[PDB]
Amino acid sequence: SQLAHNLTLSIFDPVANYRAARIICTIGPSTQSVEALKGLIQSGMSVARMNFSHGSHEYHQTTINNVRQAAAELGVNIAIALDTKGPEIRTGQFVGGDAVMERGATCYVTTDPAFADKGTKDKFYIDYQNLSKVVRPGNYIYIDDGILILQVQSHEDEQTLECTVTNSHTISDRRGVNLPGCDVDLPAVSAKDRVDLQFGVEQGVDMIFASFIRSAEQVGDVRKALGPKGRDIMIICKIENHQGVQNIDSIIEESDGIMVARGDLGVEIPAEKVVVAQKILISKCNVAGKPVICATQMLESMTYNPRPTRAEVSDVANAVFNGADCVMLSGETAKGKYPNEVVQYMARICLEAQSALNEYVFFNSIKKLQHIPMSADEAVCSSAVNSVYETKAKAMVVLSNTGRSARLVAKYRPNCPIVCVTTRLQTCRQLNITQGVESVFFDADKLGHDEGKEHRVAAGVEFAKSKGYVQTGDYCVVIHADANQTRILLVE
Amino acid sequence: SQLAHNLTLSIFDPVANYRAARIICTIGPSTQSVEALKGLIQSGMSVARMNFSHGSHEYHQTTINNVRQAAAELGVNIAIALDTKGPDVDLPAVSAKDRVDLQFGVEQGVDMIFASFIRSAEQVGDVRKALGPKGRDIMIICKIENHQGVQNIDSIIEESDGIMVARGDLGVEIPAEKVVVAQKILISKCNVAGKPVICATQMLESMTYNPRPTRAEVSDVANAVFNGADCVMLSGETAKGKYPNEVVQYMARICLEAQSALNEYVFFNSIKKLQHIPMSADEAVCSSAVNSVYETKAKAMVVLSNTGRSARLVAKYRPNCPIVCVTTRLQTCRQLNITQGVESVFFDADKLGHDEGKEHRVAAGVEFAKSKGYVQTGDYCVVIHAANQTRILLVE
Amino acid sequence: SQLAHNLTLSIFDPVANYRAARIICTIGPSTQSVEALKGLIQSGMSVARMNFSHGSHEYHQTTINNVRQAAAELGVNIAIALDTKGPDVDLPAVSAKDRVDLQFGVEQGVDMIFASFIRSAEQVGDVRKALGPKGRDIMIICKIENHQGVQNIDSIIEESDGIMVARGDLGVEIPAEKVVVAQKILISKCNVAGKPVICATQMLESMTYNPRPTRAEVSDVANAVFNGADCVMLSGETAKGKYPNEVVQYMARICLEAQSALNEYVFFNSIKKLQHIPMSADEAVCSSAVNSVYETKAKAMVVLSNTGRSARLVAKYRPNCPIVCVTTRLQTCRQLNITQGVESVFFDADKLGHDEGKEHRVAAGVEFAKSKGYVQTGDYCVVIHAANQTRILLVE
Amino acid sequence: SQLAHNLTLSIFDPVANYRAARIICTIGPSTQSVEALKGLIQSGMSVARMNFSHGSHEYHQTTINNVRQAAAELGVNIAIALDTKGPEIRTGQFVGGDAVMERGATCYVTTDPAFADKGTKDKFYIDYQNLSKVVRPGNYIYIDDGILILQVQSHEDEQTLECTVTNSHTISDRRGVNLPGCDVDLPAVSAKDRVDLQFGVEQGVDMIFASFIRSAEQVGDVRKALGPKGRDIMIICKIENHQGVQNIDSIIEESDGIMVARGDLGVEIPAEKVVVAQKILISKCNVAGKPVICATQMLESMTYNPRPTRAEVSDVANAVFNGADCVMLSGETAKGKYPNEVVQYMARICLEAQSALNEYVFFNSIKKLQHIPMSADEAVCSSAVNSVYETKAKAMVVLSNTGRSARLVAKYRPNCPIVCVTTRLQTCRQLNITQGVESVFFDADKLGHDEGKEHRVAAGVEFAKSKGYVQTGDYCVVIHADANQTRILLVE
Ligand SMILES: O=S(=O)(O)c1ccc2sc(S(=O)(=O)O)nc2c1
Ligand SMILES: O=S(=O)(O)c1ccc2sc(S(=O)(=O)O)nc2c1
Ligand SMILES: O=S(=O)(O)c1ccc2sc(S(=O)(=O)O)nc2c1
Ligand SMILES: O=S(=O)(O)c1ccc2sc(S(=O)(=O)O)nc2c1
Repeated sequence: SQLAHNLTLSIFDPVANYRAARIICTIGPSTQSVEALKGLIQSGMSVARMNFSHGSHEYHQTTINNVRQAAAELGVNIAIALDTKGPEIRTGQFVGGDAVMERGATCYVTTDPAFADKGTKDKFYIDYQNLSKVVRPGNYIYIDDGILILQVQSHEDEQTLECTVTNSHTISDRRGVNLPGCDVDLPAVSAKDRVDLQFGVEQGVDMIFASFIRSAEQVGDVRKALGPKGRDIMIICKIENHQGVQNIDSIIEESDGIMVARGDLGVEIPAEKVVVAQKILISKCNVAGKPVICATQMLESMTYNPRPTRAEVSDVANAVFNGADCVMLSGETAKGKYPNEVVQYMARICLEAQSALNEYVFFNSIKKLQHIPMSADEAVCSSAVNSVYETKAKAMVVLSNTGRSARLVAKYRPNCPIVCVTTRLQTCRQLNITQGVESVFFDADKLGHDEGKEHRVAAGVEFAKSKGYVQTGDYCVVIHADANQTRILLVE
Repeated sequence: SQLAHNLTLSIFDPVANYRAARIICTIGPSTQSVEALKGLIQSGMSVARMNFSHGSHEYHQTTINNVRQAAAELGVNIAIALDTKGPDVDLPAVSAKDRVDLQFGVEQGVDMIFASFIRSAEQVGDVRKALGPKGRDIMIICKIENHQGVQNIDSIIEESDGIMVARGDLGVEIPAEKVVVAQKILISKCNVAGKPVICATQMLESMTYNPRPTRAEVSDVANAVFNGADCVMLSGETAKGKYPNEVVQYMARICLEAQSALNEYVFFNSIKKLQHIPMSADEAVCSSAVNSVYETKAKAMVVLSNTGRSARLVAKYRPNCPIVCVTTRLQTCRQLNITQGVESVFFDADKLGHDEGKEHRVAAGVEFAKSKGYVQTGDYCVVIHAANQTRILLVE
Repeated sequence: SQLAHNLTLSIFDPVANYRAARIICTIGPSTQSVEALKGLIQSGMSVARMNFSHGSHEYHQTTINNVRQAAAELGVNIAIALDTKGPDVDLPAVSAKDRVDLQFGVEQGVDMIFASFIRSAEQVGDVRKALGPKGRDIMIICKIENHQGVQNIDSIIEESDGIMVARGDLGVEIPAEKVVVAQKILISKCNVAGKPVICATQMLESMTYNPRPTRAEVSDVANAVFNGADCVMLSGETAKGKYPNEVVQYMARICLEAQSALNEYVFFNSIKKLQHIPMSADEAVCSSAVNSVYETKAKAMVVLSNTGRSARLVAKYRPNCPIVCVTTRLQTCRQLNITQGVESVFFDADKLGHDEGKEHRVAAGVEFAKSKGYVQTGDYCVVIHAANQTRILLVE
Repeated sequence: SQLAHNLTLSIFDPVANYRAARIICTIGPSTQSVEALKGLIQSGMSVARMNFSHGSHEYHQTTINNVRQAAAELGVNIAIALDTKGPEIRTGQFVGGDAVMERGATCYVTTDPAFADKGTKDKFYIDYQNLSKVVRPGNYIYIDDGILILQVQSHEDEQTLECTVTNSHTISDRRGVNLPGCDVDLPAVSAKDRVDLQFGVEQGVDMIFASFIRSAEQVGDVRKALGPKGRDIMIICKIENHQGVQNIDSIIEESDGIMVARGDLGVEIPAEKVVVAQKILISKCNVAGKPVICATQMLESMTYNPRPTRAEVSDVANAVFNGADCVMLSGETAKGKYPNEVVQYMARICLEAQSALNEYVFFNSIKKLQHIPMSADEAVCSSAVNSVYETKAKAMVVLSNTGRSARLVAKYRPNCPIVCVTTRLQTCRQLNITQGVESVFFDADKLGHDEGKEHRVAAGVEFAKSKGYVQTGDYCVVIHADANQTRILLVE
């Protein structure tokens, strides 16, 4: 029945008047100014990502301020995301900053700290103390973004591995390393992260994009690192290796969402398996009711070219068809030449794919997996979305203080916009990673506690009127969950 | 339910024992020799494509002869296809050259035509006319290259034997994001019609001069398989490329991986829900034959087909096991190379009798499945001769 | 799936905590006194029927007064119904006597009419005319007694407030086996329309003079409930019978037993599959409210209804729990007595305020369900005011 | 969707050209002559039941001969059923053949054999040795078809029960007794049965209607009593009490079919519960794929009246709607006044109900309960019937030597006739209790072993042509199961 829906499509018919997918932009040189962040919002940015791989706290403080000021000038709410550096496995130094590794040659990798600066083509340092304890003969070591492949022959001692060089490649100082068939037990957060996170709390960030997540226990470590004052910040887990993939179920349970880092996974896993891994992860998140980001290598060529390749375009479309809440831009907005154009084009592709997407298959698929008896909240939200399909309603209004019920509704995928009416600002921002949802702040301090709920509902319906989703005569499905309620409202 | 099926998947499991999707390679400078063609076959080529936009009849004649030699030396059957040069505007359907070329194809005994620039339904009748009565058995696959082909897709499919989505050609007028969507449309319309569809141009292009393709190119091929394409096509990658064998082998690997992830039952069920009641007998037999694969968890189907018709009918319903087609016409073997999920076995009547009680043909099919590791003793296997007959056989 | 539900049944299990089907008793010589009527109520009577084929307006006036006294003394609400004497032929719809009688019914404030011998749709408008503007709120239940009523059933249902299958009358022209089948038809058409239907005549007749009925009579009543009848009717058994209380009590026992065997979900689902998309809001709210009973296994519904309309709308979808209707009009309580699966609670506005925030009404409904043992702490309960609203309430 | 099907019905439209339900007639005084058995066949008798409660072997030998000669004269095949007497609990004798039991009075029932002839209102004999060991205080004893109810107060000794008489009723010599809340452990077959069965084998009867079945173990006892030469005779279990009902699952597994004896069950169980018990038993049999007979009190009033009551008519119709393969006539044909008329009317009622019956609900319901993976045979038969619905075929041809695959097909309930083509005569008779199936004998001895199957198929299709179910152009679904096969045949 996606198939059936395909039969009735016409590419000349008008696209939807709404875009369900959300866009995350990485901020850097090309876009850190208030006037550029402004052009980014208008192009369709909902989330601003700061990459703490680079920059000092000083640089990001500017991004924060520039974001908060861009948003407030445009009257909108924009999420601020902190993407951590995370633990790294790297080489040490080489004599003459360099070491020409030739295919067939033998070399020795050592965890012996003495060799940190005096590396040679023959014996050099890798900074991960457990290397020997975790690698075994036959396994591979990737150095320099997977380019250099060394095969492990044996242990020279308990600190040194004898390796065959399997392919020629020159490598220089401090290259990154990957262990494709190895369970890496680095801690969850690096000493730096712990400081960067602490900073994030202090500065009131919305979500952590947590690097190199490999197990559920590690999500706890990240949480415990955000400490007692960080309990409302969302942890979005970056899945970057086989471990993340193997442990996905338990990781999804503990976390608040998922980022599929295709490029990182790609270093260690064949591209065609990463495609499939994207499918699995997006679908698990859809079923769990948690946002999922499709990240890296999205419209990469458009970092320096005016238009992207055909294949990059289908890549973006097919992330939407897979079920991504979000698509992310990295270099294309951090240091690209067409930062507005890329966001605009991404929005257009998403919008096109959404018009081809049969949402009803999602609703069905997710509803079919519910255990009977359902809990009240699951029942109210799914029947609310069912009511949309059955009455052809044209908007939904969701009253939610923490975003929870808005995410519960969005999970069921109605074929019309969801308007969340909330009394928390951080909620309006945090929902920026949830597909199909738009927020409205309701100031309970100034406008009253609305214990009746009539004002928030009215605020909801008016919001949907200005945007032109509903007009007089259309239907609109209202929901307050947690005590609960549902109404099918005729619009006046 | 593709969604539910995704939930159960592991990328660390072993891949399926067979690849369903089919690879078409354009022949050229890199690949015209008997040996290079042998490499192509072993790498995963099912169909040799001659681009008649280049080279003389002598060049192409050489392609045909070498393909035949390479295949016969390897003991397989390879399809040969003629891709015509061709002409909101309307020029004639076939050009004068096209008409000359098509006649040549018939004399040489090509298996199918890739008709360029098809824009409407009578244009197919023209290609059919130009092939004359001696080319009546030759498949016509229509290349959809502009908005008119898209607009008139329904009637074009009705008349043709299949479709090719030419993404690159379509992309000149139509924005890229819309080609993606048109790809979905055309593939699904063809799946429903039960006719082969080829996803073509811009497949793994960077691999024409690079040893490995881009990640985006990889998902393109996989998503073509997920869309429902029977076939994926290589152009420059094999004709003038530097890595012809590597590109084919990779395309095969991508397809096998995608297929492990693909839920065939979603296809079966979606296509079944569309059948009008009452069904005709051929339709009912084939759908319910595939239905029986699912209900009994049969590990292979065996289809007796002379013209390949009932083979394509079974394949349309997308069983989750290999389909072995047993046939008396070597042309059917070649032609079934554009139909996903099917492998052919030639039964030589002139050398083994007419077998009008079907026992021997059936036995050759089951033996083939046994030899390919699809079924062993105690597995079920669904046999269909469509006059028609289903049989659920316990394999001994 | 009634089939699958049958598989899981045990006749040795305890019966359901409530009876859904409703019992109508004809009043007469055996049962006209205040005490006898009290016996009838306690035995299971929901609706007193006056046969206006017999007795004067004085006789019937006595029925009305005694019924009112008996009910008020017991603290329940009993519906009063006027069954008119009435006229391939066509006489007029109402006779002169009928017209006089109907006017009398309005003055007295009867709850519903049982219109004899209805043969077509305008004939209903006539009954409606004869009731005048002061009887606009009175339900008209059409008695289908011959082939014309059967033939014109669709349009008759459209205009009426409900139907009565008069098996005995129908049986004079139509062979018995066909009446059985016509019973199925009429009941199902009414279930779909969402209007009450009464199965009447020849119910437990041998029990007019025998202390127990025949086994066949017993399955007749049970199969009426299985067909989907809202109501079952006693005629001579209670009017002139020897065992009026025993017959009612037995009818109740048969109904309770049948209902334990009945799968309500088959009804819900069958009726749902028939709704045209898009549904209007009232329809969608009620179907999905019942849907929520099933999905959450709620143990009771609470419906706020002033005219009983949304109560009959919910009841149409056949939840598998009791429906408690809270209402400001005592007439609604009486009228809902011909609707299966519903029990009413009177909310007196003049004594408790308009409760336009609905809290107090809802609370009286839940308290009623608590008191009847339907829900306890931790059970779910589905509340609906249809402007409209569903709520899934956790009972404290 | 029976509901939906009801919406489209018109009682004036023509009834089906075929009757799926089968009719069992008890033979006695009114119908034992060859010319009466002939009028019974023409009225619609498929099965002739002999009630070994009455008559000597001599009387039944006549019924047998008269049946076999009636059938052979009409060219048809008719089943011969032996209904056993079974174990009985009875009283002994009373002084003056009588004892006036008055309500409130006390009495003593004893298993003491000495009291066999000298029973009084005060103390009398009941012939079931285990009575005391199985009854306990509070339980009831029914004497004389449930009319007299005695309540058990206590044990006078280990052989004698003290009883309150709960209602007045005079009782005479040798009245039957029932123990409504007691697990009666009488053996499966009485000494007489053992002789009657032995006779049945010898005389080649088709099916045993086995009385008072209470457990699966007892079906084994009946089987073992039919001995080695009786292995192809069908055992149809009569369910007559709470035990039969409680043990139904295991009883159905061991037996070849079920008779719902409503009157017998009625002695001990309230009528409204018997209605429901009928529902359960018919449905279990439908799912098991085994014939079920609806028996007793069917058209009883028509034993002496020309026409039956309305309620008896709906009783018969609703047995068809419940899913009965068969409806049975007892006294109405054994000793009634209108033996032809009753059979004719029964046939008419069945035919009417069948036209109202949506068979597709049955097919669906039964198919939905199949375990996946199915076994080949289950798959072939269900898909064959599915093919009927999908192609609107108008007959089925089933090649079956033992009837097994014909019963497997019939279980799935196609909406068209099933023609079984068989090489066994006992098979043609034994299928007389299976709804929707007609048989044809194929003489493999004389016409050849047809290992191709083309002749039997041809015999099938021609049989369906003469009956007018199929004409040139219609579809017909053919099946050989056990190796197997299915064909959708276009009729020439
Ligand atoms: O100034 S730099 O060019 O060093 C620079 C600074 C910040 C970022 S963030 C990213 S990302 O796209 O990889 O996330 N790239 C860069 C590059
Ligand atoms: O001899 S050439 O190198 O000119 C040559 C010959 C044949 C073909 S076919 C294709 S295509 O499939 O990529 O369009 N390109 C070429 C190039
Ligand atoms: O006083 S009488 O005994 O004549 C008498 C009075 C009223 C009624 S109502 C019915 S009926 O419901 O059975 O048709 N029978 C009678 C009989
Ligand atoms: O000659 S008798 O009237 O004694 C007589 C003989 C045989 C049978 S068989 C039945 S049955 O209908 O109960 O099965 N009743 C009778 C009655």
